[PDB]
Amino acid sequence: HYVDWRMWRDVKRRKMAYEYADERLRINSLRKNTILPKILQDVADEEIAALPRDSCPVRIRNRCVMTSRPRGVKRRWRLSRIVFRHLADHGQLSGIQRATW
Amino acid sequence: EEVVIPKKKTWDKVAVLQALASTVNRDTTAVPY
Amino acid sequence: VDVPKDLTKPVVTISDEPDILYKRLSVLVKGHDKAVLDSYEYFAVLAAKELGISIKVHEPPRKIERFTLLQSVHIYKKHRVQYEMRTLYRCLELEHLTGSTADVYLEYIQRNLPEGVAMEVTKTQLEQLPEHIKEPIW
Amino acid sequence: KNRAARVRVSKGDKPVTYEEAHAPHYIAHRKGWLSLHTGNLDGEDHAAERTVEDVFLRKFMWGTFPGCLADQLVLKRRGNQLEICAVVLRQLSPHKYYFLVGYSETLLSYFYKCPVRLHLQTVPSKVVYKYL
Amino acid sequence: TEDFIKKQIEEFNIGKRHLANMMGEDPETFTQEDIDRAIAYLFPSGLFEKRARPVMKHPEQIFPRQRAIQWGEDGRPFHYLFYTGKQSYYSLMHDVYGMLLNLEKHQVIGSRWLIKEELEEMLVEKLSDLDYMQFIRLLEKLLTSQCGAAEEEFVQRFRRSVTLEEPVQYDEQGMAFSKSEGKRKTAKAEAIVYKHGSGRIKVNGIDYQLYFPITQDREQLMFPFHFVDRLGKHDVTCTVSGGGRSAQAGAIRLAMAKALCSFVTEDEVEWMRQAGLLTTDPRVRERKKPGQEGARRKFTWKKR
Amino acid sequence: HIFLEKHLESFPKQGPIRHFMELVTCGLSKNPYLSVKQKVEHIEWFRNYFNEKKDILKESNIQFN
Amino acid sequence: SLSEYAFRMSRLSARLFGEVTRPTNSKSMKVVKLFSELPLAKKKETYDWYPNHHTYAELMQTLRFLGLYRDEHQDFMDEQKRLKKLRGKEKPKKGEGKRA
Amino acid sequence: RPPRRKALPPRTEKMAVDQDWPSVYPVAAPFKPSAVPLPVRMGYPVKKGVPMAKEGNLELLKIPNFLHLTPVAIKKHCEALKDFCTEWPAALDSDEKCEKHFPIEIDSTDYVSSGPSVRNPRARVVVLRVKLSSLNLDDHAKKKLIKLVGERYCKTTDVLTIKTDRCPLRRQNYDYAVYLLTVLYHESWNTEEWEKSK
Amino acid sequence: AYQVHGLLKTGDNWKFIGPDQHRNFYYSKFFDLICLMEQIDVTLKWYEDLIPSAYFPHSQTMIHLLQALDVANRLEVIPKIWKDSK
Repeated sequence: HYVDWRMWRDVKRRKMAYEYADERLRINSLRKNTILPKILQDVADEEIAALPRDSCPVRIRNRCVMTSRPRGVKRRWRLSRIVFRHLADHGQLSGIQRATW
Repeated sequence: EEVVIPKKKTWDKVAVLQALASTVNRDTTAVPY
Repeated sequence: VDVPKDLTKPVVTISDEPDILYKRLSVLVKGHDKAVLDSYEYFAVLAAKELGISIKVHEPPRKIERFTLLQSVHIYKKHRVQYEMRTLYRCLELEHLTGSTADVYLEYIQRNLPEGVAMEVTKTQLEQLPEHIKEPIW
Repeated sequence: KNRAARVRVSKGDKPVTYEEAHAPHYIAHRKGWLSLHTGNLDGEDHAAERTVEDVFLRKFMWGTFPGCLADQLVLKRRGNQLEICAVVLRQLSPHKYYFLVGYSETLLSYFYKCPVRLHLQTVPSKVVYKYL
Repeated sequence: TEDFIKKQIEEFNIGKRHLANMMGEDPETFTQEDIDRAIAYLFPSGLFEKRARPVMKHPEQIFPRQRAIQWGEDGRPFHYLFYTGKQSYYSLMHDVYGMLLNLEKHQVIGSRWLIKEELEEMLVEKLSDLDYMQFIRLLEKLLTSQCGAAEEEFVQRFRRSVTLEEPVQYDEQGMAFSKSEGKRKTAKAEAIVYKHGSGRIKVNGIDYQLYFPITQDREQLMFPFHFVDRLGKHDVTCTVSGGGRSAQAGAIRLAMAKALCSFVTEDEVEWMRQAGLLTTDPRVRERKKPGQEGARRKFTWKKR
Repeated sequence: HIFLEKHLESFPKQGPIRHFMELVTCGLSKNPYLSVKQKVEHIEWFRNYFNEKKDILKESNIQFN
Repeated sequence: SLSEYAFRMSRLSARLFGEVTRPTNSKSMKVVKLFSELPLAKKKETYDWYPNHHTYAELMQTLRFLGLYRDEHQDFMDEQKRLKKLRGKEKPKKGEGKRA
Repeated sequence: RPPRRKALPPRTEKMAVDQDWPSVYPVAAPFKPSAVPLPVRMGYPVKKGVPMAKEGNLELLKIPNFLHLTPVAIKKHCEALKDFCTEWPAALDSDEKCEKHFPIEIDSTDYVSSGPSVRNPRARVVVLRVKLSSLNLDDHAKKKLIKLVGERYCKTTDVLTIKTDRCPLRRQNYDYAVYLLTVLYHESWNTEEWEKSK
Repeated sequence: AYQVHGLLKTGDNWKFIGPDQHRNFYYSKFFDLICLMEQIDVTLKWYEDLIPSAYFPHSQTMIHLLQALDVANRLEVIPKIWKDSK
């Protein structure tokens, strides 16, 4: 029941990334170093490449949590600029006021 | 010159609330809470 | 005439463990409202005075975080709306109070903390040297 | 022309409450916030979760009291408590009001895992601050 | 209506008694200031508009002084100039004219004229700009004439005070000195000028010639003492913080001038004020506005 | 939480693998967000992976247990 | 660079403070800085970025069916759907696209 | 036609001028116009108007009122809670005596926030502070300890500050701080052979 | 009855007053006895203290209170009582 299919894709990507994060961290730690032999590092590169594509954290997009807008999202509130303005201008966000100085 | 350390008073997690509630009587003008 | 004839009281048990000594409690309350912070300061100061606790008050400088958003839903980049979130502070320093008194006062002032006001209490716990440090094991 | 949260004058007869009358630039000047929680303060956290909770609470309360609400809610948060203060018209019989209060309190408490209280203040009619 | 006002007065009295009970004070001696303080404590509000904060004043102040209908049950208006629609203003004009006639029969510094809004509040009646100008002209003609004490009191009802705007200490060794403070942009300085000295200035514990390499800053430091011909006759210890070199020099200059005002004569103090050595400079950096390059520069209007 | 060297007993006493696991244990000790069970699980996974890869490691003349 | 006394004192301090007792370059120090914090995916803000829209929508729909929540928007949608179905706009069965 | 319910007059009318206010408001509760016997008005008044009355006044409902914390109520609460307090040692009159008798100061923070979750990572930080003068050290041990600690020692204040934040719980960080102080002291009093290369 | 009520008020004995029906019956009988056998001033004090905080009176209890007021000849309260009845 998400806002759009893009939000559904983002949710699936986040879930898969959470599932595979421990293994990705372990393999990356095996890779991002110079102590270990090169052959083992190449094997680790192949193994992390063999992981599902959607498990990569870089594919996660910080869409708005109410309109799926992929840009203008304030990370502190996870809302698009339009929705954040709509809520703040109605006084429904604590402590947020028009800035005049 | 010697310093003494007082004993630690201990109480239940609701002791402060009960102590405060002991100071309020029933509001005559008010219907039950 | 309907006053209770007898009063029930909570149980305060004097344990055998020595109480913790606090040099300073730095209750820093943050809020969006100066009047609310002033009322809370008055309440806390009155409570401390009536509980026999030394207390000092000061006001750290406020922090006004500001940010900017595009106004129109489409284009019109030159037009923006600027919002801010003022954070006003009030630091209460309570000196030389035991652990029991500190716990009671903190519970009293925290249960009555107004909505929209956060609290960060810093406790300075006086301690004695462990036995391993009083004299060298060597 | 600015259009955000403003009630544009049409004929001089449409009634508006105190909150509807005031424009966004009057927030913290002539009208307080409708939700008070420590999320948006300096250094504090979980602002997004509190905002989502507030939006859902407003929608749920508006849809649970159909036409009963006479004004916006006030969502106060003290510790893990959650007080929803509402102004309601005197339309329904008090039996329905009490049923809805118990229902909403229990359901929201079980849904947000926090003790939710609901305080209702009844008014004979929607309070009119001015006419537009 | 009047009965409504009476009911509001009774409600206010009861509420005043209840508030005195709530704050644990004597109801008989609970002044309006105590009421305001109690309301502010019990109902805190950070709203900037003071008129928007909670208020429990007397009904004489909360309700507009336009009062209820200006006629009794019989319908006869109370004031004889009611049908003028401006009975307060025209009654005031009639009284002023009578005063002028009596003056004919018989025969500036710390005050200004109240603005039209103030007069409207005084008479709770809407007035026009030309009406206000006519009344001001009549008042000024009254003042210019040989007004007596009663006329002076009458004018003082409309006079508004103009907003026109030093200690000497001894150290542990009996050196008489004066201490002052000054601000300029973001720099803040605190200066100490001793009554007797041989022209030695220590800025942040450092000599000025080594702390202010620029000749302009040293000239700014020289300006106050040179204006009063007291160069080389006073010792100064000053500490400045924030801002740049010129802002610090200006802050120290202002602080030194204010401190030295404690030693020079009153005429010399007035001369220093007229020279601009005592006025805190309000010129501070202007904020950059959104959609613009700077404080005032707009973005380059695109070529068409 | 901190002294996790006792969990490295199933690793070579000296060698590049020991150095890498020393780095890993230092990182885990610096980590306040993981329970002791998860910190042990990371080291156990590393041990199992190195055991499965003992062929390549021994080809590189780096003994693993 | 420092004298062996200072170098060994620093090494002893690192030993006491739970640092790396053996020399290591920054590239390998990336491993320590990786395990010192939670992975980006594991962070609370990442895996729980969105609210559970399934839970919210299903709960509100169930409440509306139970009659304890008046979804005005859904009532408007249903009224428009009924009017359109009277007009003749209805979804066809699956596998039955008009274009062939 | 079914009868229409008539709202009762507010109970503020039945209140007494010399009643006990804390009975009316024992705990923090929203501003109830039917329960506050004060003619308070809030709201920016319209032109030639008055501030809005309390009945239906959402602005007063927004305010976190302190009607449950009147001075009488505060005094009664403190009188009740006096039984829970323990007297501070009168001997420790000043911070000088506190440092003389208690040379280790432990700093910790508790954060209070609005929400269903009370967890806050910043509460796990522990800061141990101790004056080296208050410790029992010689010249060599002090010199070695200073080099060992590095930036943690401020010679101006002669205070060693050990900050522990790597363990999930505050108690674990406190234990780690105590252990770090112990090992630093013991290594300071321990002399190595290679120290001769100074 | 005063001794019984004092026993009820002592400590947490009030929690043993029972369900709503039992509490209403207890307070009704208590107030009827108070109206019957007490001075009208203390009777009115008890009326203020209990109703409506303790319970909601029944028409018979109001009639008994009216009879007590008539015995005391304090008819000036009679209008207020009617408002209370409303």
